[PDB]
Amino acid sequence: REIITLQLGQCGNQIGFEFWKQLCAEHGISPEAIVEEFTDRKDVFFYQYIPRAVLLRVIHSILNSPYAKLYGNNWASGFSQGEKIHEDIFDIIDREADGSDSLEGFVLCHSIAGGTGSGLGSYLLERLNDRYPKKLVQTYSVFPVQPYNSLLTLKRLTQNADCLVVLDNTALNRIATDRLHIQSFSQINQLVSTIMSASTTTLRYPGYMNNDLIGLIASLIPTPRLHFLMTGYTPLTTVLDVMRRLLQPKNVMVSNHCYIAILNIIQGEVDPTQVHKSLQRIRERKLANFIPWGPASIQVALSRKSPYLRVSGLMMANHTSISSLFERTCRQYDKLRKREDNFDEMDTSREIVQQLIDEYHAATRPDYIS
Amino acid sequence: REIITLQLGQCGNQIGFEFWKQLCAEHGISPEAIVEEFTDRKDVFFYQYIPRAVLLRVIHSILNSPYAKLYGNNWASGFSQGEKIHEDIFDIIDREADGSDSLEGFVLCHSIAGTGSGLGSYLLERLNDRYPKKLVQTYSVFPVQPYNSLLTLKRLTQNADCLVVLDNTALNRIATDRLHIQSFSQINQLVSTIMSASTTTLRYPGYMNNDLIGLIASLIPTPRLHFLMTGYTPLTTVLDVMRRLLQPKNVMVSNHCYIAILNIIQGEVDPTQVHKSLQRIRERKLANFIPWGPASIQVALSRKSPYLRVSGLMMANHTSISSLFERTCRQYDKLRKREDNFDEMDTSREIVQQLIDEYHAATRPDYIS
Ligand SMILES: Nc1nc2c(ncn2[C@@H]2O[C@H](COP(=O)(O)OP(=O)(O)O)[C@@H](O)[C@H]2O)c(=O)[nH]1
Ligand SMILES: Nc1nc2c(ncn2[C@@H]2O[C@H](COP(=O)(O)OP(=O)(O)O)[C@@H](O)[C@H]2O)c(=O)[nH]1
Repeated sequence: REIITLQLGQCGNQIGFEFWKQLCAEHGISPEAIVEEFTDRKDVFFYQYIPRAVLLRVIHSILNSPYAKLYGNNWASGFSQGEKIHEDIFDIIDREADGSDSLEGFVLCHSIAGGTGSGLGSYLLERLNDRYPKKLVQTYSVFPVQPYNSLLTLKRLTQNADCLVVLDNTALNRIATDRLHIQSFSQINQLVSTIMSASTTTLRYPGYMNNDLIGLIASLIPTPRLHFLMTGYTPLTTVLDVMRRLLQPKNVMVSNHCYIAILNIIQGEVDPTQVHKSLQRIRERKLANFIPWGPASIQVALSRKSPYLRVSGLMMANHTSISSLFERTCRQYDKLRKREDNFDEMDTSREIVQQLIDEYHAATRPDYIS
Repeated sequence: REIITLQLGQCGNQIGFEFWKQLCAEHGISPEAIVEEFTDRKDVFFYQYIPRAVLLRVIHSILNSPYAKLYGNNWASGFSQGEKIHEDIFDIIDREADGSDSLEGFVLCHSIAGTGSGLGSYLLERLNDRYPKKLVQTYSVFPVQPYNSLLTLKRLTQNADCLVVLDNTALNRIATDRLHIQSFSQINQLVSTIMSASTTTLRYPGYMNNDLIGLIASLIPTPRLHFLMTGYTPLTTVLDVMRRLLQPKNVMVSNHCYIAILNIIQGEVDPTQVHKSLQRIRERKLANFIPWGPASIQVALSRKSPYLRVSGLMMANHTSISSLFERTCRQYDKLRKREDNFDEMDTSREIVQQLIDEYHAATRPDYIS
């Protein structure tokens, strides 16, 4: 099962580039797309090496980079341009689709901060559900007239994208000043590319459990509505050190409340005899709170680092606190609704997200059923 | 068994002149008709070396080309003048026939869109009179134009024992999509790639398909459904090539099902994963065939010329070729309501309707009777 990526706007093409650098570094792949001398299945992302990239100004500098051999501002205008090149761009997708053995998903790297890609992102997801109804789509959207373009794409992402990994630049810059002391764009993305790289540690390296993209998502997302995730990455030393440093709100990449499911990926060679002990100490101290209705647990799996390149770890969670972020956005909309052909699509968009904000607040009650 | 080819009209000359150039280089033959020193069977098309061609103001363009030592617009004008030189051009074909050991076919290259239309209609009629046992394959090219086009189809549906369609419209797309031309001097380069790779099994002898009648009788089941379309992917295993040939993006054509498929693999691919891919194509069901008769897919390998990497060509007998006719049939009636007997056009009109009905009847589970 092969995976293919799409990068839109200025943001998606930037972080996706460094995502291609860091991933190409994990394997023994020279910048010139040639294997050097110097186990790891490199066929899911690379096709004989050629990466399955689809890039939609900065592209000129991208080819000017040493990795050349590796291949308006409104929302409606971003949606219009996507319609003007409907068939022209789509041929690239189809020829890459069936030319591949068995497509599994569609990784989408894009921003919703008022860019032409933000609309461009809204269009592709509509058609991706039109043509291929049996193909999962994952999107690593990133959060910041900015209220407008933000709340609109949320209307499409809640019914087309079967998964989503949110990344807000606000909580990122807090990490930038504190533990890197920058006071730039190419500076914060250094850590962002790290999150995505380790996010697919269980895919590029074979393991027992979770050997496919449906193996990770099916456990966390309980319903096609509550389909929002957050990430964590602690190394910036035993197992009880990792999981305890992950649950802190100082590390989460997000600006009652409880968890639904957690996933912790350990990449080190740590002694696996103590992984159950760390699970006991986290329970007894009661450092995290779960749902009361159904039995919700925390899962951990192991894998191995790139031998070419120390204990790392990733935390993936579905927290109902993500509802607060939306409330920050939609509140700005009502304020911009009273201050400034039909303006009816903006109505149903505001309408459908307010159903989602109702769906989260209802999950925290012991009687969420019915 | 030798195959004497014919070239009519500006189209037939240009494709044939560039067909020979593709063949002369694929063998160790200098344009001076002299073998270069630098196994491949070359007697079918060449006579010990001279090509067996009978051409018919572009001729001067060939006589000035470095290959000089190798040899109106009405359909009625083509059929009329062809009758005035009945004895002239048949003197050449006859003297070229008996000089050959045992004649096998007449590969005729002409475009149905000026004089090549009316003259070719005359030849395909006259050949069946004198030569009743000679196959007549034609590499016809699809584009008053609706008139001259369909009139040739009257003859091409009862005389030509085979026909390979190559429409300029679908070619122009591939010229624009993957070549970005915007020219005749470029699209013919693709045509010459299709014509040369079509007879790769005759010039390179293998297990089977050592004669033209071996490639014909396999695909064409009945004397009427004798229209074939082509597919050429290289513009890597056998599964990579087989999957690309069945995509509608590669076919040179602008319910529906196949009748017979022949795959030509000109690579050095080991002959062990040939059955595995065919096994896989059946599983994923990338193509469907006729329900009435047993239809199977055939694959053939060959060897690339060392004097000149995996390629692939597919000979297809698809029912969707009936669509190209309807476009001609449609525009005819429009010109029939817009303006010594004018009966030949109506008689030709009837027989084309019999053909299209036969195609749409071929996709029925009761095509028999
Ligand atoms: N997280 C992150 N966001 C970025 C980066 N570069 C640009 N952005 C976001 O992209 C937005 C600008 O979009 P822009 O490039 O003008 O859209 P385009 O011109 O249509 O591609 C800003 O609001 C930024 O928040 C980056 O390196 N990291
Ligand atoms: N594919 C292809 N078709 C051609 C080329 N040259 C001419 N044709 C076709 O031939 C037709 C014109 O035929 P024409 O030369 O007038 O015939 P003539 O009256 O006997 O000279 C046009 O409709 C074209 O479609 C060529 O180089 N390639």
